Amino acid sequence: MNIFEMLRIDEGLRLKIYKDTEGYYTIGIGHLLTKSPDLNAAKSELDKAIGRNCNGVITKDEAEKLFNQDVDAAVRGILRNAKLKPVYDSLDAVRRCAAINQVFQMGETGVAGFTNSLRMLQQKRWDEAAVNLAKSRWYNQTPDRAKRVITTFRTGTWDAYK
Repeated sequence: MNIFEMLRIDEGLRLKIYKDTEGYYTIGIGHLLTKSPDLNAAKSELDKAIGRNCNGVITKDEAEKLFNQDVDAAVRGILRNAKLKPVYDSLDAVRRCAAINQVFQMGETGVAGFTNSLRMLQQKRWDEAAVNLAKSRWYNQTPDRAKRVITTFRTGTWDAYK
Protein backbone atom coordinates (compact mmCIF):
# COMPACT_ATOMS: atom_id res chain seq x y z
CA MET A 1 0.00 0.00 0.00
CA ASN A 2 1.08 3.56 -0.75
CA ILE A 3 -0.60 6.94 -1.09
CA PHE A 4 -1.58 6.30 -4.70
CA GLU A 5 -3.20 2.93 -4.07
CA MET A 6 -4.85 4.39 -0.95
CA LEU A 7 -6.38 7.37 -2.70
CA ARG A 8 -7.34 5.19 -5.68
CA ILE A 9 -9.40 3.07 -3.27
CA ASP A 10 -10.97 6.13 -1.59
CA GLU A 11 -11.66 8.18 -4.70
CA GLY A 12 -12.29 5.48 -7.33
CA LEU A 13 -11.62 6.00 -11.02
CA ARG A 14 -14.25 7.40 -13.37
CA LEU A 15 -13.44 8.55 -16.88
CA LYS A 16 -16.57 10.64 -17.45
CA ILE A 17 -17.44 13.80 -15.55
CA TYR A 18 -19.37 12.81 -12.37
CA LYS A 19 -20.46 14.64 -9.21
CA ASP A 20 -18.42 13.96 -6.06
CA THR A 21 -19.94 13.29 -2.62
CA GLU A 22 -20.54 17.03 -2.30
CA GLY A 23 -22.34 17.32 -5.66
CA TYR A 24 -19.38 18.90 -7.48
CA TYR A 25 -18.22 18.05 -10.98
CA THR A 26 -15.20 15.82 -10.82
CA ILE A 27 -13.37 13.39 -13.09
CA GLY A 28 -10.71 10.69 -12.91
CA ILE A 29 -9.40 9.87 -9.45
CA GLY A 30 -11.19 12.61 -7.47
CA HIS A 31 -10.01 15.47 -9.62
CA LEU A 32 -12.37 18.31 -8.69
CA LEU A 33 -13.17 20.35 -11.81
CA THR A 34 -15.29 23.12 -10.32
CA LYS A 35 -17.83 23.93 -7.62
CA SER A 36 -20.03 25.54 -10.30
CA PRO A 37 -23.41 23.83 -10.90
CA ASP A 38 -22.87 24.52 -14.61
CA LEU A 39 -21.77 21.39 -16.48
CA ASN A 40 -20.34 23.58 -19.24
CA ALA A 41 -18.08 25.34 -16.75
CA ALA A 42 -16.85 21.91 -15.61
CA LYS A 43 -16.24 20.88 -19.23
CA SER A 44 -14.20 24.05 -19.82
CA GLU A 45 -12.10 23.28 -16.72
CA LEU A 46 -11.61 19.73 -17.92
CA ASP A 47 -10.41 20.81 -21.35
CA LYS A 48 -8.04 23.34 -19.77
CA ALA A 49 -6.69 20.66 -17.40
CA ILE A 50 -6.08 18.10 -20.14
CA GLY A 51 -5.08 20.47 -22.96
CA ARG A 52 -7.60 19.13 -25.49
CA ASN A 53 -11.30 19.09 -26.23
CA CYS A 54 -12.41 16.23 -24.07
CA ASN A 55 -16.18 16.56 -24.34
CA GLY A 56 -16.49 15.36 -20.73
CA VAL A 57 -14.41 12.21 -21.13
CA ILE A 58 -10.78 11.30 -20.48
CA THR A 59 -8.50 8.27 -20.76
CA LYS A 60 -7.08 6.28 -17.88
CA ASP A 61 -3.65 7.71 -18.63
CA GLU A 62 -5.09 11.23 -18.48
CA ALA A 63 -6.80 10.47 -15.15
CA GLU A 64 -3.56 9.09 -13.72
CA LYS A 65 -1.70 12.19 -14.93
CA LEU A 66 -4.16 14.47 -13.14
CA PHE A 67 -3.90 12.22 -10.08
CA ASN A 68 -0.07 12.50 -10.05
CA GLN A 69 -0.38 16.31 -10.23
CA ASP A 70 -3.07 16.36 -7.54
CA VAL A 71 -1.19 14.14 -5.07
CA ASP A 72 2.00 16.20 -5.63
CA ALA A 73 0.04 19.46 -5.11
CA ALA A 74 -1.57 18.13 -1.92
CA VAL A 75 1.82 17.26 -0.34
CA ARG A 76 3.44 20.47 -1.55
CA GLY A 77 0.51 22.38 -0.02
CA ILE A 78 1.06 20.61 3.30
CA LEU A 79 4.77 21.49 3.16
CA ARG A 80 3.91 25.18 2.53
CA ASN A 81 1.37 25.28 5.33
CA ALA A 82 2.85 26.63 8.57
CA LYS A 83 0.26 24.76 10.66
CA LEU A 84 0.43 21.48 8.77
CA LYS A 85 4.13 21.09 7.98
CA PRO A 86 5.39 20.49 11.55
CA VAL A 87 2.62 17.97 12.21
CA TYR A 88 3.18 16.18 8.92
CA ASP A 89 6.97 16.12 9.44
CA SER A 90 6.44 14.67 12.94
CA LEU A 91 4.64 11.66 11.48
CA ASP A 92 5.88 8.29 10.31
CA ALA A 93 5.46 7.38 6.63
CA VAL A 94 2.09 5.60 6.94
CA ARG A 95 0.48 8.41 9.00
CA ARG A 96 1.87 10.93 6.48
CA CYS A 97 -0.25 9.10 3.87
CA ALA A 98 -3.33 9.67 6.00
CA ALA A 99 -2.44 13.38 6.12
CA ILE A 100 -2.06 13.50 2.31
CA ASN A 101 -5.37 11.68 1.95
CA GLN A 102 -7.18 14.09 4.26
CA VAL A 103 -5.81 17.18 2.44
CA PHE A 104 -6.53 15.60 -0.97
CA GLN A 105 -10.16 15.23 0.08
CA MET A 106 -10.62 18.34 2.23
CA GLY A 107 -8.05 20.85 0.97
CA GLU A 108 -6.65 23.27 3.55
CA THR A 109 -9.47 25.75 4.20
CA GLY A 110 -10.63 23.86 7.30
CA VAL A 111 -7.22 23.40 8.93
CA ALA A 112 -8.00 25.76 11.84
CA GLY A 113 -11.01 23.64 12.79
CA PHE A 114 -8.64 20.70 13.21
CA THR A 115 -6.25 22.55 15.58
CA ASN A 116 -6.99 20.11 18.42
CA SER A 117 -6.64 16.97 16.25
CA LEU A 118 -3.38 18.31 14.82
CA ARG A 119 -1.96 18.99 18.30
CA MET A 120 -2.86 15.44 19.36
CA LEU A 121 -1.29 13.99 16.21
CA GLN A 122 1.93 15.92 16.83
CA GLN A 123 1.85 14.73 20.43
CA LYS A 124 1.36 11.14 19.16
CA ARG A 125 -1.74 10.78 21.31
CA TRP A 126 -3.17 8.45 18.70
CA ASP A 127 -6.45 7.28 20.24
CA GLU A 128 -7.25 10.82 21.41
CA ALA A 129 -6.45 12.21 17.97
CA ALA A 130 -8.69 9.58 16.38
CA VAL A 131 -11.59 10.40 18.71
CA ASN A 132 -11.16 14.11 17.99
CA LEU A 133 -10.89 13.61 14.20
CA ALA A 134 -14.25 11.79 14.16
CA LYS A 135 -16.04 14.77 15.75
CA SER A 136 -16.34 16.44 12.38
CA ARG A 137 -18.54 17.20 9.44
CA TRP A 138 -15.86 15.28 7.54
CA TYR A 139 -16.50 12.10 9.47
CA ASN A 140 -20.30 12.46 9.41
CA GLN A 141 -20.52 13.13 5.67
CA THR A 142 -18.05 10.48 4.57
CA PRO A 143 -17.87 8.11 7.52
CA ASP A 144 -16.62 4.96 5.83
CA ARG A 145 -13.75 6.79 4.16
CA ALA A 146 -13.00 8.93 7.25
CA LYS A 147 -12.99 5.74 9.39
CA ARG A 148 -10.26 4.30 7.13
CA VAL A 149 -8.18 7.48 7.20
CA ILE A 150 -8.63 7.84 10.95
CA THR A 151 -7.64 4.18 11.55
CA THR A 152 -4.51 4.92 9.51
CA PHE A 153 -3.77 7.95 11.73
CA ARG A 154 -4.54 5.92 14.85
CA THR A 155 -2.37 2.88 14.03
CA GLY A 156 0.18 3.89 11.41
CA THR A 157 -0.68 0.62 9.66
CA TRP A 158 -2.49 -0.10 6.43
CA ASP A 159 -5.05 -2.35 8.16
CA ALA A 160 -8.04 -0.24 7.03
CA TYR A 161 -7.03 -0.71 3.38
CA LYS A 162 -6.29 -4.49 3.69
